[PDB]
Amino acid sequence: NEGFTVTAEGKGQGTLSVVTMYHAKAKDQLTCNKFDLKVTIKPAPETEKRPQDAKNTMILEICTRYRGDQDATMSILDISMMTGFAPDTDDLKQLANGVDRYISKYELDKAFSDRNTLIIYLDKVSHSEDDCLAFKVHQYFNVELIQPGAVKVYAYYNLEESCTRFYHPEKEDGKLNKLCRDELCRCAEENCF
Amino acid sequence: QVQLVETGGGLVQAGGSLRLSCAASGSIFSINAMGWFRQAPGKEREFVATINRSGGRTYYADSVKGRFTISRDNGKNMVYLQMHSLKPEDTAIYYCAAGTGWSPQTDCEYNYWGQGTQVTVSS
Amino acid sequence: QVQLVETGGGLVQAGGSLRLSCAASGSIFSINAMGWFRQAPGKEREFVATINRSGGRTYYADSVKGRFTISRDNGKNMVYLQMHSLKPEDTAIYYCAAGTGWSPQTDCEYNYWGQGTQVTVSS
Amino acid sequence: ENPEGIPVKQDSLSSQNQLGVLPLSWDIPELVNMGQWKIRAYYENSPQQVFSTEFEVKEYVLPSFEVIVEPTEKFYYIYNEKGLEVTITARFLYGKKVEGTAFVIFGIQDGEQRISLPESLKRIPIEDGSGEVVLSRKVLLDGVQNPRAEDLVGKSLYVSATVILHSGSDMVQAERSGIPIVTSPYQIHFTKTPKYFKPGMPFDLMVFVTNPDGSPAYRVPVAVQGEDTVQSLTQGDGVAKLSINTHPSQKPLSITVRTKKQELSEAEQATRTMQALPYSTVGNSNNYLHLSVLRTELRPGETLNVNFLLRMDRAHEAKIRYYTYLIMNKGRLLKAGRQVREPGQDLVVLPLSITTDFIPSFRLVAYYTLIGASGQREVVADSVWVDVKDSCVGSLVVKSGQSEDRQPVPGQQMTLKIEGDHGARVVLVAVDKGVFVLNKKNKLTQSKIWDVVEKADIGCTPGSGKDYAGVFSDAGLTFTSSSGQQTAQRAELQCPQPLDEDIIAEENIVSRSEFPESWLWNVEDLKEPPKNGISTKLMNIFLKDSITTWEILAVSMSDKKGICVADPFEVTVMQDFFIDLRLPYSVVRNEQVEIRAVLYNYRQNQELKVRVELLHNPAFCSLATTKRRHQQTVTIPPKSSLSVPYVIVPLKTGLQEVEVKAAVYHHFISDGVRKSLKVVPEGIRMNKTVAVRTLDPERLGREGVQKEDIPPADLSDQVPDTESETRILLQGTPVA
Amino acid sequence: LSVLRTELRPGETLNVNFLLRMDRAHEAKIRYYTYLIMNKGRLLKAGRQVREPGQDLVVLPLSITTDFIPSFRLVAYYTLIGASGQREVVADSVWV
Ligand SMILES: *[C@@H]1O[C@H](CO)[C@@H](O[C@@H]2O[C@H](CO)[C@@H](O[C@@H]3O[C@H](CO)[C@@H](O)[C@H](O)[C@@H]3O)[C@H](O)[C@H]2NC(C)=O)[C@H](O)[C@H]1NC(C)=O
Ligand SMILES: *[C@@H]1O[C@H](CO)[C@@H](O[C@@H]2O[C@H](CO)[C@@H](O[C@@H]3O[C@H](CO)[C@@H](O)[C@H](O)[C@@H]3O)[C@H](O)[C@H]2NC(C)=O)[C@H](O)[C@H]1NC(C)=O
Ligand SMILES: *[C@@H]1O[C@H](CO)[C@@H](O)[C@H](O)[C@H]1NC(C)=O
Repeated sequence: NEGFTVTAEGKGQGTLSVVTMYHAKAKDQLTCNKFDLKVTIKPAPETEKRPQDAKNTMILEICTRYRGDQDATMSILDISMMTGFAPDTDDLKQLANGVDRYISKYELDKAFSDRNTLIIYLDKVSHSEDDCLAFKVHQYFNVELIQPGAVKVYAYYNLEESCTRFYHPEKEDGKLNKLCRDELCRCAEENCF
Repeated sequence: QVQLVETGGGLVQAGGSLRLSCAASGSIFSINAMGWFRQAPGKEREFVATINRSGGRTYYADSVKGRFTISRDNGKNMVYLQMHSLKPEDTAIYYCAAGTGWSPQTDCEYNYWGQGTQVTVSS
Repeated sequence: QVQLVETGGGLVQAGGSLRLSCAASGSIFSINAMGWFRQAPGKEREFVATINRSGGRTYYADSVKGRFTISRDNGKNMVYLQMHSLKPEDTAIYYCAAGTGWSPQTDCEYNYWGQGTQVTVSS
Repeated sequence: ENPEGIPVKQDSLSSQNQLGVLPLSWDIPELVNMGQWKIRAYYENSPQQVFSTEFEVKEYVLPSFEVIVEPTEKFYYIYNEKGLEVTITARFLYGKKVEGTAFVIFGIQDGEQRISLPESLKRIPIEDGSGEVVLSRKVLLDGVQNPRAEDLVGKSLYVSATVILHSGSDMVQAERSGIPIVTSPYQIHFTKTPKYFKPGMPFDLMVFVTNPDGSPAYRVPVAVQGEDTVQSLTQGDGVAKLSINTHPSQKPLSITVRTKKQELSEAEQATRTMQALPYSTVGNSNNYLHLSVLRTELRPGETLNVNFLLRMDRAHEAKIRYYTYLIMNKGRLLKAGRQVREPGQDLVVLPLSITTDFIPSFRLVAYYTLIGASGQREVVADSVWVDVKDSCVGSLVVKSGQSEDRQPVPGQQMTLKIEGDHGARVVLVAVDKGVFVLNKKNKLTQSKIWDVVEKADIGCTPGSGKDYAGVFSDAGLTFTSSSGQQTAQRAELQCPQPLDEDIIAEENIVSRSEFPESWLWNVEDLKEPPKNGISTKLMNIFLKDSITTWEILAVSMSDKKGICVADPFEVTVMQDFFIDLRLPYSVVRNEQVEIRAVLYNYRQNQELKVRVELLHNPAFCSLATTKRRHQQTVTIPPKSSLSVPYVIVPLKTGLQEVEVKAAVYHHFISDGVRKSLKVVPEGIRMNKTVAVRTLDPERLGREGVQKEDIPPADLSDQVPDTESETRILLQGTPVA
Repeated sequence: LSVLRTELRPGETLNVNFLLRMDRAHEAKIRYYTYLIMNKGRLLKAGRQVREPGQDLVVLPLSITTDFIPSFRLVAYYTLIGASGQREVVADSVWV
């Protein structure tokens, strides 16, 4: 990008159109422009209602809302669960029996273990009220350094304009710690000293 | 082509007796060998027992030999395991299986498999 | 497909040592597992040893655990089995087998086989 | 050129001693439009005939499977009360069934615009690689705002199926369009039929019966209305022959053809009507030539028998001793000959040996001349358009040089056998089939070559014409005589429209690294001695590390035979256990993303305890354990897949590498996938005009020149440490 | 009796060309050709093909059904009154 010189000589008429393509800064773009997603995980204070006596047993609540003038079509909640964590199959069967939430048959006859990824098909997402669903998750094996799980909501006709939120019991918004300054970041997930 | 369900799993104490059944949907008379294979938590699926088509020849693995018994019944198309004196290390998932009789102590010729019953022993 | 010969059998005294050579005609570098399988007189052809594609994983049978050693050299397609401290129950025909790595302790996936050397240890 | 239309690359090539093939390459810039880019090539001596192809430029990643949306019939009967039942067949690229969930929507394509039916949206499961859905009839009537069933005829139906995998790691959108709404399952066409008949002769209706999308029909009985005995049958080329008898009077013949399919009602039979005009003799002298060819379809190498038949008075007989025949193939004269006709022979038979240079079709034009009919010279002609079966002039077959009893493995040397003509230059490509999942159109086939040739012929009308000048003009000829008989004026270029246990360190995994979307860009020469005219070349290619189906397309280019596009040869590469790293295309820097490693296990009986591992890359931020590499143990059930998630925060701009290694416990196998992904900074690509100026040297500037100073770009919203591309356009303004 | 087809099958249509050599002092005395099909040693289908005057050749489309297996002799004839005044029968036959 510099100043250039043009010598136009001869006889006739011409058009000089000069356009610079570049990377412009995006403002007020969190890339969740079509969906609003609030994913919370809370420790269950009863500590007695489970039958399988798991170690931690938190409760995951997902509140999705559509951005626009009308309700959305059949959307998808893709919940990739945390390390060592499995969803409770009774609340899975209760959410499958709802009139707006479909949970597929392959994900229900699967075992309580080795099911770390879940798909929930919503029939509609409201644009005025937060459609909220919650279910219990159990720690089926305790591990060190629990990976933060993800919940991604998207309509069926677009992989983009989705909303991917992250959840973790000890980190705010499920985000890994990083030291960031003037768009330069270093991974602060190491030990302190 | 058979379907193969098994019942009889559960939670027993140490030294007790347990009684597993495996029922087949199709014909059992044309199946040369049928076996039981267990899978430990954390280990792979190794051999436990197998029975002949006529019920005459039995093979057991060398940890269950003096205390397990496999027996067939071609009338109602279904097979039994009987175990006495259950060790603490026998908590497993037990799969019934049907195969052609070639190498009956290995699982790679058992073409048709069941879904497993959980056997838990308390000690 | 490969052609597979074996060299290094014969008369060995008790408590001695042996070294063989499993020579492959073709390329060894796409073969996931090769194993040594012995055959006693009047008995099966059961598992003795197997080696990985890279040589980093060994599996032995239970009777041969502290005494046998399998090595692989992919430079000239040669698999070697070494015995120390022979017992007279190792009198067997030893074959070398190429298989695709699936269940390497059973002979039912080793597709390519040799002819074997007779190894007689005397006591 | 871009979708705006401006040429961004201009090249001057010469095909001298290249054997007709010019390989070329062009690097796409990163600062680029998205859409249908075009390649326009033309000869230097003919700079107004432009040969073009299209390629899409889009930000994508390759899909893991294909979706075939097949309706039960290739149309929609409007009175079918069962609705439109379609079947969604989702199949993996390596040939496995897909368990998943399909979202299927329907819509009306009304011309160039389309409207959806939002109450027709169905969510169905896909089990064993197939699913079925029905669009009901009443949903189709209440979705369309217009009343009645009869106004839906002519408009088409389209169905869009979006298939989600059960892991959710991949989805495929596939649209089946152009399903017409018809009142009849067939269509009658008179396009291969002559529009002119000789009165008193049989007229050979060459009736083209088609499926309503455009595919040719098969075994469909058709019949002329009013002549119930003439019931023919539609052959494999889609066209049936009906020879009817014409009365010897100069009247137009109104021919109505209906289908006679037994399983339909009388309102479902497709009809069409043709007015065929009589051939006009000169001076109404009643002299006709009839050119009877009893043809259905011809392979080259066979023969046909042209039947010349005279129709004239015996007072001028024994003045005709020959019929001149000419063959028009590919718009030029292929073979011209005479056929000797001894007097007394009303019919003579000439055997045409149909060689391989008669592909795709030819026009037999025949004539004679006669002087003493009424005192002046008379030329009487006929012509017939005969269709040869369209194949290659030579041949090209690509298949497996090895036995192919085994299934190939990634990295395995594979032997490709190419059988073609002697001395032909064979060019190859091997393309991942997910590219054909994303974009299927604009592929080089042999049928595309023969419809390029068939649309560039100079013959307009098949068969005969109005008079002899009409026969020669419609055949694509000029006949001129010394006496004065000549063809009429042709002056248009176109035809007129009518912990521990380190199992990953023990197994020394080298990673599957090369994943090209296209490879084998090779040029070969078949220099082997031919066996019965076919040269066979064996090639030892090395297969790339993608687990997919490679489609190999080869074009042979021979000096005596020409261009032959082979049938595509499919090589399916598949393991029993593998890793599919489902990376996205681009990731915004300093944001948290989750990537998926889908481990596939395809054993029929045994489950797999698989230790999987993400290698530590310092470009990404992740969880820092005491061990720097991040590994876990999963269990995969048999004939199934498991998705493993990994969260990463990328910190460096550019092509960063992600490596995932997995090894199976108690089994002597492993896999490892290393793939690179683009990390972009947080901004958005956004164009800004520097200037628009009008150049005029005689009006602006001084001394005959004009100095225009381009300023540097005044961007203030630019991302720091990023590339920008300034595009200069000069255009010549037309004056009138 | 021109039949120009290589292989015949049931369901197909065979176009039989009826060509006539005759002097036109006697024309329009012939208006039909009588055709007969001989299959398996007996008559299967007998018919007339109508021929208008001025038609030098006509085409009879025969619908080859499944009872024409294995072969058939198509036999055609016409009759006229010649210049000598007697009845003259002209016949031809083909084996398909
Ligand atoms: C223009 O006129 C010339 C001369 O009549 C034609 O050239 C020659 O045509 C004859 C047949 O008319 C060809 O002979 C054939 O050759 C093959 C192969 O040698 C042989 O197997 C056959 O038995 C037969 O003898 C001859 O090759 C050909 N010569 C050349 C140089 O082409 C020519 O075909 C005419 N062109 C047109 C469009 O009519
Ligand atoms: C002798 O003369 C009789 C009548 O003059 C001929 O019989 C007719 O044969 C045709 C077939 O060639 C029959 O048509 C068929 O009719 C059935 C229904 O009956 C229909 O389903 C078929 O599609 C076909 O149209 C016709 O009915 C029959 N008529 C009679 C009165 O029997 C016979 O063919 C002549 N034989 C010879 C050797 O010429
Ligand atoms: C330039 O930007 C305008 C809007 O800012 C957009 O509509 C147009 O498509 C862009 N042109 C190109 C070539 O990207």
